[PDB]
Amino acid sequence: GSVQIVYKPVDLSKVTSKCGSLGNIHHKPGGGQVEVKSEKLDFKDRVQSKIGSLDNITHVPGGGNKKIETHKLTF
Amino acid sequence: GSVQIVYKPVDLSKVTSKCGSLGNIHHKPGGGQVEVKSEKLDFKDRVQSKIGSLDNITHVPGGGNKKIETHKLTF
Amino acid sequence: GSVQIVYKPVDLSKVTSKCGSLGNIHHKPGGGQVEVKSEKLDFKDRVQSKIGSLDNITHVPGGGNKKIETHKLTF
Amino acid sequence: GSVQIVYKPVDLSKVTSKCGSLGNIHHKPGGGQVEVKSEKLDFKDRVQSKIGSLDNITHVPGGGNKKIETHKLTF
Amino acid sequence: GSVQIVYKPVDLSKVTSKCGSLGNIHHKPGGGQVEVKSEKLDFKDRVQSKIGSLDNITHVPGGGNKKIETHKLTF
Amino acid sequence: GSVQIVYKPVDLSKVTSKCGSLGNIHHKPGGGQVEVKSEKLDFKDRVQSKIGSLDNITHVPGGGNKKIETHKLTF
Repeated sequence: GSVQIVYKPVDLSKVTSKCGSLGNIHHKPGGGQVEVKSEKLDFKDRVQSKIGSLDNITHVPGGGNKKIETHKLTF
Repeated sequence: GSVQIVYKPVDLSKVTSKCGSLGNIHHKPGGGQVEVKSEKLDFKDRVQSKIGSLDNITHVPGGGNKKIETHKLTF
Repeated sequence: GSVQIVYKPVDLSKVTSKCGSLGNIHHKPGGGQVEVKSEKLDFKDRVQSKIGSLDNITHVPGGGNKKIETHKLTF
Repeated sequence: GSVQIVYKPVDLSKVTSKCGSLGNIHHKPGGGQVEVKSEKLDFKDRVQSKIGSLDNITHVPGGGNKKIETHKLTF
Repeated sequence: GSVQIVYKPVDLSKVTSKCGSLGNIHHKPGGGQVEVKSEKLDFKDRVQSKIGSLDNITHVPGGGNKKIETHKLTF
Repeated sequence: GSVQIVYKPVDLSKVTSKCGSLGNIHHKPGGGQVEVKSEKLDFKDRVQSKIGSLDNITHVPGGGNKKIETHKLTF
């Protein structure tokens, strides 16, 4: 007689990452008065300083997608 | 006789990551007054300093997706 | 006799990354008054200073997409 | 009258860390026979593998020293 | 009359770190026969492999020394 | 009257780091026979591989020294 094989796998899937700041509404963001007075100060090592900022920061080392498939037909 | 194999797996899946700040409403965010007076301070060491900031921060080392499939037909 | 093999795998899948700041609304962002007075200060190591900023920042070392497929037929 | 202050603190201290592998004797370390046969293994995930090694490993995130002194004479 | 001050503090101290592999003796380190037969194996993620090594490894993120002093005379 | 101040602080201290591989003896290090037979292997991501090594390795992100002093005489 005979052998018939019909290998028709289908992928319609979605793999999605949405990482960070998305679709947010910032409406009339204002600010208070900020005042800094400094004297005789001394520093021996690294300084980071942030004064009176209005900001939005987003950092994304992640959010990566990996997709693997194998399709083997062996007679 | 005969052999007939029909092989039709269908993938309709969604794999989704939504990581960070999504769809928030920030309405009229303001600030009260911030005042800082400093003298004779001495620092022997690292300094990070934040004064009177209004901010949003999002950090995402995660939120990754991994999808794996195998489709083996051996006769 | 006979053998008939039909091999017709279909991939219509989507692999997508959306990393950073997307589709946000910033409406009438303002600022309060910021004033900084400094004297007799001293430097022994790196200083980063940020004063009175209005900004958005996005940094994305991630968000990469990797897709692998194998399609083996062996009689 | 008169005031005489003599201020002579003497520090002879030792602060010592000895961290890891120190002063060991390894004499004629050999090995028995190691043989590994593998087939059809499949890995979906990270692999670390170690076969038939003879080794010494030392890892030291610690072993640090901190010494602080203050010598105040206020009249 | 008079005031006499003689501020003569002395530091002869030792602050020492000895981190890692120190003063060890390895005498005639040999090895056994190592044999690896691998076939049809498959890997989908990062692989680290070490076969038949004779080695000594030392890793030291630590072993640091920090020394601080202050010497204040105030009349 | 009179005031006499003598201010003669002495530091002869030692701050020392000895980090890594120091003063070890390796006498007649040899090796056994190492044999690897590999066939039909498949890898989809980064591979680090070390086979049959005789070596010594040292890595030192640490071992730093930090020394601070302050010497204040205020009348």
